[PDB]
Amino acid sequence: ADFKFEPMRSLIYVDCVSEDYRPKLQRWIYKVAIPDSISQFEPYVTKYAFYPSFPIPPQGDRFGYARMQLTEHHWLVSDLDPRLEIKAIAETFPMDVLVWQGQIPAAEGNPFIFAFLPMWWEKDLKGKGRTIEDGANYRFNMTIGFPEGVDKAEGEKWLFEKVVPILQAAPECTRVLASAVKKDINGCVMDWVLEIWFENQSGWYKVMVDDMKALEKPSWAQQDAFPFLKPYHNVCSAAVADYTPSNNLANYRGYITMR
Amino acid sequence: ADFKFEPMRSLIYVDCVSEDYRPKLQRWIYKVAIPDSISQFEPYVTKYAFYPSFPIPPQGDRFGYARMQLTEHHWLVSDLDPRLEIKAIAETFPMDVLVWQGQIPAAEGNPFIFAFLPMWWEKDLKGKGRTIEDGANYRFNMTIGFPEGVDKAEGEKWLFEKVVPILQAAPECTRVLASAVKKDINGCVMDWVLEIWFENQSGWYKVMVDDMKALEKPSWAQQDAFPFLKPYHNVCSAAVADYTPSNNLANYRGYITMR
Amino acid sequence: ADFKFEPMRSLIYVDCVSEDYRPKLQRWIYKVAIPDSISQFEPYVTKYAFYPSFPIPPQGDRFGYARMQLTEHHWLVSDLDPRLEIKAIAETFPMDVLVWQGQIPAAAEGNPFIFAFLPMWWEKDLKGKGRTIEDGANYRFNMTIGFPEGVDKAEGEKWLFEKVVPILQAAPECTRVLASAVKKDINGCVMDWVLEIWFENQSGWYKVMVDDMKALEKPSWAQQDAFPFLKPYHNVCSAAVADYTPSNNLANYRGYITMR
Amino acid sequence: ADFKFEPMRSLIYVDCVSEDYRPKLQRWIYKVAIPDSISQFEPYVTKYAFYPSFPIPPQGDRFGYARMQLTEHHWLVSDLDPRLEIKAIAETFPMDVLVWQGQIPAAEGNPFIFAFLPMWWEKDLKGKGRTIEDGANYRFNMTIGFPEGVDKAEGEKWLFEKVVPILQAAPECTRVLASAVKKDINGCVMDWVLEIWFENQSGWYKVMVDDMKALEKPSWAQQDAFPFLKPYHNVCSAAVADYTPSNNLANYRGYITMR
Amino acid sequence: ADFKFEPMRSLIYVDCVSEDYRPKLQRWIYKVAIPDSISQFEPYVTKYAFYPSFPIPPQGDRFGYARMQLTEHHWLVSDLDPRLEIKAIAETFPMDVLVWQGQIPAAEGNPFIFAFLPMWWEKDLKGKGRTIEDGANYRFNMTIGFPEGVDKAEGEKWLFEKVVPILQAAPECTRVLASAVKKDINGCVMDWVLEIWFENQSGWYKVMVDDMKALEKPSWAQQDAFPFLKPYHNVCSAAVADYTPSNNLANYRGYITMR
Amino acid sequence: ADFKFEPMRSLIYVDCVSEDYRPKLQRWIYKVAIPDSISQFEPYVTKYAFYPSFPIPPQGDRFGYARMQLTEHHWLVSDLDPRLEIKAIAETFPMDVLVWQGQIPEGNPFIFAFLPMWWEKDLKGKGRTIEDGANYRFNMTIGFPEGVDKAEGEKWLFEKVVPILQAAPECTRVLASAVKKDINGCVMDWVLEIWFENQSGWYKVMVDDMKALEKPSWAQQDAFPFLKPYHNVCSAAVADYTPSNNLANYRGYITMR
Ligand SMILES: O=C1c2c(O)cc(O)cc2O[C@H](c2ccc(O)c(O)c2)[C@H]1O
Ligand SMILES: O=C1c2c(O)cc(O)cc2O[C@H](c2ccc(O)c(O)c2)[C@H]1O
Ligand SMILES: O=C1c2c(O)cc(O)cc2O[C@H](c2ccc(O)c(O)c2)[C@H]1O
Ligand SMILES: O=C1c2c(O)cc(O)cc2O[C@H](c2ccc(O)c(O)c2)[C@H]1O
Ligand SMILES: O=C1c2c(O)cc(O)cc2O[C@H](c2ccc(O)c(O)c2)[C@H]1O
Ligand SMILES: O=C1c2c(O)cc(O)cc2O[C@H](c2ccc(O)c(O)c2)[C@H]1O
Ligand SMILES: O=C1c2c(O)cc(O)cc2O[C@H](c2ccc(O)c(O)c2)[C@H]1O
Ligand SMILES: O=C1c2c(O)cc(O)cc2O[C@H](c2ccc(O)c(O)c2)[C@H]1O
Ligand SMILES: O=C1c2c(O)cc(O)cc2O[C@H](c2ccc(O)c(O)c2)[C@H]1O
Ligand SMILES: O=C1c2c(O)cc(O)cc2O[C@H](c2ccc(O)c(O)c2)[C@H]1O
Ligand SMILES: O=C1c2c(O)cc(O)cc2O[C@H](c2ccc(O)c(O)c2)[C@H]1O
Ligand SMILES: O=C1c2c(O)cc(O)cc2O[C@H](c2ccc(O)c(O)c2)[C@H]1O
Ligand SMILES: [Cl-]
Ligand SMILES: [Cl-]
Ligand SMILES: [Cl-]
Ligand SMILES: [Cl-]
Ligand SMILES: [Cl-]
Ligand SMILES: [Cl-]
Ligand SMILES: [Cl-]
Ligand SMILES: [Cl-]
Ligand SMILES: [Cl-]
Ligand SMILES: [Cl-]
Ligand SMILES: [Cl-]
Ligand SMILES: [Cl-]
Ligand SMILES: [Cl-]
Ligand SMILES: [Cl-]
Ligand SMILES: [Cl-]
Ligand SMILES: [Cl-]
Ligand SMILES: [Cl-]
Ligand SMILES: [Cl-]
Ligand SMILES: [K+]
Repeated sequence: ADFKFEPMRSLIYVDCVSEDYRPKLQRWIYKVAIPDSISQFEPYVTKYAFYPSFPIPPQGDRFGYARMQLTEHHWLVSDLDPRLEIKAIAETFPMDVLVWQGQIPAAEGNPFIFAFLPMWWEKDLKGKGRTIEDGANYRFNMTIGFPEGVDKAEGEKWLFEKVVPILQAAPECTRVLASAVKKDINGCVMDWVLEIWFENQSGWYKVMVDDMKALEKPSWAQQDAFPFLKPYHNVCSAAVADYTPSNNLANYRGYITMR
Repeated sequence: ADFKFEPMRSLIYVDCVSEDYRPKLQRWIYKVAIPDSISQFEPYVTKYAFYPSFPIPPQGDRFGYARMQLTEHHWLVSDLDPRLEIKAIAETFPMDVLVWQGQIPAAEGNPFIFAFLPMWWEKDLKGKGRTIEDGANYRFNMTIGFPEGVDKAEGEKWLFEKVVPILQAAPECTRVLASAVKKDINGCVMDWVLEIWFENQSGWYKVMVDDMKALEKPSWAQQDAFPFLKPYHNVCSAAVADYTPSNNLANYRGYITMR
Repeated sequence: ADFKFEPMRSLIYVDCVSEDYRPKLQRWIYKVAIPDSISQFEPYVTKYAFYPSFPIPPQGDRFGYARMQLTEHHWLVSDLDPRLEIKAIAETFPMDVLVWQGQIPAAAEGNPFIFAFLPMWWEKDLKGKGRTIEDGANYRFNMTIGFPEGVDKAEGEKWLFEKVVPILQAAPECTRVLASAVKKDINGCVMDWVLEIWFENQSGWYKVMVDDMKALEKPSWAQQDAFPFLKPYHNVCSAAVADYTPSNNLANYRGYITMR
Repeated sequence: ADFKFEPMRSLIYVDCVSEDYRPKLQRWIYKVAIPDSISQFEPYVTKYAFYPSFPIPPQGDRFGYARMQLTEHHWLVSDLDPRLEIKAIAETFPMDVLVWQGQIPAAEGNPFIFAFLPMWWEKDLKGKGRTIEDGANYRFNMTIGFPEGVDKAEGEKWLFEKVVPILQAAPECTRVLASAVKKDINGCVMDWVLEIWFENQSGWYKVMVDDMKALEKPSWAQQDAFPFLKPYHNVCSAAVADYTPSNNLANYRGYITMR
Repeated sequence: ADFKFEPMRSLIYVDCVSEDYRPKLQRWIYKVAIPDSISQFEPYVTKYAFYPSFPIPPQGDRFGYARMQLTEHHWLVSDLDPRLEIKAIAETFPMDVLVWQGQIPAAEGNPFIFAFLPMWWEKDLKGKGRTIEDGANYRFNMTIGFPEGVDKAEGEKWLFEKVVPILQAAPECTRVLASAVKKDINGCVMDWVLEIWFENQSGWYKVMVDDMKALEKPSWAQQDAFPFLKPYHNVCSAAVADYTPSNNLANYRGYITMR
Repeated sequence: ADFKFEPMRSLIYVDCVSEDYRPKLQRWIYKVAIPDSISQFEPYVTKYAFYPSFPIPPQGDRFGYARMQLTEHHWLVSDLDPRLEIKAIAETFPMDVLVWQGQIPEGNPFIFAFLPMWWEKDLKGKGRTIEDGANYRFNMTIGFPEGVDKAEGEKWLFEKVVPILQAAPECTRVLASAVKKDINGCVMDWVLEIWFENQSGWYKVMVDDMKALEKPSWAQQDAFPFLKPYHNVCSAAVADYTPSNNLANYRGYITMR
């Protein structure tokens, strides 16, 4: 019988690998994914939302920048409980979506990154007490997973002892938050999620490219420059606004077409 | 102090024993039951909905067909916890409602069937992977309880080894789902709930009447024909659509009268 | 340029000619019709609603009883203005729907699409003025009628109000009587009158609309032996509905969410 | 046939003549009036709202201060068109409500003031360009009607040439707005509606009592002090906030009771 | 990792120490507090609501009468879990609010009373089975905490064996409910919350002042008359209606200004 | 007294002249503009919506491509009636917004076009439903330069430009309405919506197929659309659906966690 109370926030990194796909992918998301999703998890998900990503910044490609959006669930139970595999109605999820997101080509293909977190950030490392009145945030959400055969403790150490200090040093960076990915849920390859706030694109660039040149290149690096990880495979990211109109449990009133 | 996290889906089988009662019963449900209900359980029920039943099919009477609707709650806690018996405001629930539903007459009445289930089906026995795009479903929801002094294991065996195979054999039947009733909650007499999908009434009839003639009549049978159980006492049912507008936690905006 | 302020209530009489069609028709209505409709007229329709019909009563067939629902719009402008024919996105409205509703017979003769325009308020209040909702639940029998070809409209009117209505007023089982004249100038609808006639329940309806109405003289233009003396689904349609619907679509619709 | 496009804002001044009545009156308003109202005018009213009145200030009684609320409609057509007298369902409006509001006593009662206006203010006389960011407003809405046999032109002149200048002189007064009442609609006795903003009660008092002592007492005065008009008969008023949660066409989800 | 399922109803007693503050405080609550709050706890709070308090009755000051409102949350988890201290965006909560509520004097200064309860009343002591149809309720919600060095068991005994019987004796009192405050959550000084229903203000007065004169004055009393406790410090209260339009999770559509 | 029933659809072409401005402009729109707007016109506007623009396509700059969104109102009355100038509460609309949109730095006009609520001309793709697939909806407005006969401009548009659209299978729809110049003296004359399947289709037709066009004598640039970007032409490409249907959807400026 028993089901465990397991309150979590999940993030899905939705890419769009080509502008010609964007209409079609966006359609599927707002016309199909939403109702199909709510139809299943309404009773045990307290918040379902999409945060469309800002235009990819210079060198965003190197950070596995998701060119469509972040998809964000708040669960009361583990969606990976085997018992939850059974659904009266199943979702309509064509191959094409995987093409559009870049999981498949038509190029090598790219994993589907679905990270589970506690509902609250584990580490507040810069900008505690910042209110919304303090101004609009360029919120750079980035997840990372250390390559195979790299001790996780060492990766952690690198992240917090070498990377974060650079963020703290930069006045252009207004906030730093981190949570450890719950690997015990769906075997997601990622280890950490961070959100790193700037004022704008230029701030992001200055810090995440230029300030990060100062970093020692680690021996396990999969690219020459920070983040030293394979785009879309061991790192994904998006820059998003403070607010989304796509708070789907409250806001969705059907797929009403423009006139 | 402590309250157990106990996520469940419940079903109430609401009959209407006479067309002359229908206006009055429907009024009570939508004018009174909804606000009275929400007023009590809003904070610990994630979904409250009514699925009005399709017109009773031929020989539906023999299946304890609920001629008004299904009432459907999703609980986060056991509503039968004794501590939940205390309410500031109590509901308005007159005798007349029980007359209308057939719990009372005006020479014997019919029990109130209130079945608690896990939030997800335990057994998927036909039609896995069916999406909503596959077409409109005549969803025949049926619950059953084996008569007194009938070994539950034998009843189970009969159901899955004799009844279900007939459902699987019939191309007219698109889906079969089952959960065991949680008897430990409110001593509901029912043992199983199934949902059995057809394309329409004629499909339902063909299978649930005609194909079921082939069944051996068991020694505990309370009627000659399948389902071999006492209508409204050891079997209730309803046929409903895939969709209801009465998703009460989202949709209810008062008892607005037509003009 | 100019567009006329033309506030109206319309009614569409949606039949379902067979129980095997009901799932499919209902699907189309709630999954497709709603979004397609709102997508077009949201800015100039103040209220869009469906009132599902109660189970067809005995001899309801003779009154063109719509076995699915009433569809109800409140317009700010005439939807039949020619300029409103142009739509960026068009609706998905397959033949099959017409089969299901009974406009087409599929593969004798089908049944017209009855789409009646009215003023937003009833023109005639003939019984039960001042009745509140506290007075109890209503079996609301909405019925529209059109007098056959070559029947003087004035005479039809006279018959309706001087012969039919008095029977309704005589019956204690009948709690309310309302009528409006159909706006024929809008979409050439064949109907002339819409009435709503309230009872307590089905039995009341039957007693009055069948039994009390036997007393009526059969008029010379009658298209059937018994009241309403008009061709089912062609010169008369009807539905019995509740006081309340959850399908108030402009407020309530949150997508086609499926049961679990 | 034809119906005139007649876009108007109306105000009803709802008093509560005794604290013992307040529960009962408030109940009727939110439990009964709202649904009954929407049930009638949903299709031709674009906004229906209640603005509960702040606690009656010192000497508010002399201004016909409505101790319950303002009721506010936005019409597309004249509700006094005779054709609109016909309604399928009628409202439940007991005598008691009139007692509670003070239309009836137990030694003389008070008229029901229902004033129709254009949807936009006709005169902006102080504080043009004030935004909501400029701070919270004590919004003193007051309507007045000159006694019988008082030339309307003279009344107008008095109002704008003697009264208003005092408002403009007072720094405590942040805003002044006025519209002429549409007398042609429902024969309302009132001639003008003004809204006069302060920072708070004390500001209101300073200006509307103390500064107004300087006013010449006119020969038609029905009381010694400004506003020189018979409370609740030739003057009503309320002080309200910038925002109400009772925006009934959007917000109402039934009469849900506290737990 | 693990987070405890901890379903609770909390109450905050919001005072307004001066009518000149009321506009400003009300503004902050509805313009700022709501969005700031929802922005944080939407996923783990099932109901967030304000119940504005009726006008302070005679001698209400002696009961720590909250002159603005009750603030009411329903939690799924303890908000005092240390891990919940971390928020991406923090709330805007100026000093001024504390002045307005009376926590600071800008007069002696008064604690912020934030009481956690089970979601259901622990004791039903009068009026069980009362429905909303039985009439409108003057709901007097009162919380109390016994002064320092007063045995809690004795306080309890006094409350239930001496105070409550007076409530039961009075036909003017329609309902009595009580829950023990969860002291283990946020060290709230209060021990009990009761709701005590009347028909109106006069009923309240008759019982809570006049009938309560009959009470023996205990040796620990901090004032001469019942409730024998220090206003706003060891007792707070409010009288509220059965219904509020400020059911914020459902109803809030922005801070829309009147016209 | 009397107010004229004047049902109209308006479009505002909201640019964002720099990515560094985008956070700030977007904030103002969703945090401030919405409530300020609804607070004023709720009773006489039936639909208020934002359609965020797709990423600017190649050579979009030449079409006055609005890099933030389209803003879309449906009015029951003329918002330019002088009597509607009076508001209890006024909007917060700082200079900075005009900088961000590009009205202020040469500087670019504020394009606010009023239309009938229904398209006047349906020139390709009549009867297309939403089931026919997702649309790249290229909304473009144009105004002929000063001293250019309007009749000739019209003729050019419908007899030379549109036929190229009709010829292209990549173009699924063509719609046009004449701008109501009598309302707010908007400089634009026409609004068209022109549908494609995607960006590449748009480009193929609106750049490559349009090379075939004779360059008119009044042209303000060498290539189609032959009009001054952001001044005599603005445009946006948008989706069939927006979540920002503000009268229904807005529940406050709730921040991500
Ligand atoms: O929005 C969603 C979404 C999406 O936007 C893009 C995508 O590529 C996959 C998706 O899948 C999400 C999902 C997660 C967990 C579930 O259990 C589920 O049924 C659906 C869905 O909600
Ligand atoms: O959780 C999952 C999921 C889901 O629950 C719901 C849903 O609507 C889509 C989904 O899509 C995920 C997926 C698809 C393709 C892949 O290649 C892959 O690795 C993962 C799957 O894992
Ligand atoms: O709280 C309750 C309730 C309610 O809140 C609202 C309402 O509209 C009906 C109700 O009735 C429920 C009920 C449960 C079991 C029974 O056997 C029964 O007869 C009634 C009761 O639990
Ligand atoms: O809709 C409802 C309902 C109904 O439709 C019909 C009916 O006969 C009883 C009902 O009672 C339901 C209920 C069950 C358990 C509870 O604990 C409760 O509070 C309410 C109520 O929700
Ligand atoms: O716009 C329309 C429309 C729509 O948008 C959506 C929808 O689901 C059905 C519809 O049906 C209407 C209709 C079609 C054909 C007729 O012959 C007729 O009288 C009415 C049509 O006008
Ligand atoms: O619900 C609706 C409906 C329906 O249920 C059944 C049906 O057979 C036709 C319908 O058509 C309605 C409609 C009428 C006029 C229009 O101009 C329009 O756009 C749509 C639609 O709204
Ligand atoms: O339709 C109306 C109405 C209503 O629909 C609902 C309701 O709750 C109250 C109402 O009261 C209004 C009214 C106006 C003037 C009066 O003098 C009076 O007694 C009542 C009336 O216009
Ligand atoms: O809120 C309302 C209201 C009220 O609060 C108090 C009151 O004393 C009368 C009222 O009557 C309003 C109303 C006015 C004109 C109408 O035509 C109508 O139908 C209703 C109603 O809406
Ligand atoms: O409405 C609210 C509120 C209020 O009205 C008045 C007040 O003086 C403080 C407040 O604070 C409440 C709150 C409690 C716990 C939290 O964790 C939180 O984030 C917010 C807030 O919801
Ligand atoms: O969690 C809390 C909280 C919060 O999260 C958000 C918010 O907007 C207000 C809040 O108010 C509470 C508070 C404020 C000041 C105090 O002096 C005090 O004792 C308590 C605090 O408990
Ligand atoms: O009321 C108005 C308004 C508003 O309420 C809210 C808002 O966010 C912007 C606004 O802007 C409108 C406007 C401003 C400047 C212009 O140059 C122009 O053409 C239009 C103004 O009319
Ligand atoms: O959202 C809107 C909007 C906008 O998004 C961007 C912008 O640059 C100006 C704007 O102004 C719109 C508006 C136009 C005319 C009015 O009279 C009014 O009150 C408001 C407003 O609604
Ligand atoms: Cl700001
Ligand atoms: Cl590299
Ligand atoms: Cl009873
Ligand atoms: Cl389909
Ligand atoms: Cl038995
Ligand atoms: Cl057994
Ligand atoms: Cl039998
Ligand atoms: Cl009743
Ligand atoms: Cl016959
Ligand atoms: Cl709405
Ligand atoms: Cl402020
Ligand atoms: Cl007089
Ligand atoms: Cl006097
Ligand atoms: Cl501060
Ligand atoms: Cl009552
Ligand atoms: Cl103490
Ligand atoms: Cl004392
Ligand atoms: Cl909601
Ligand atoms: K480096």
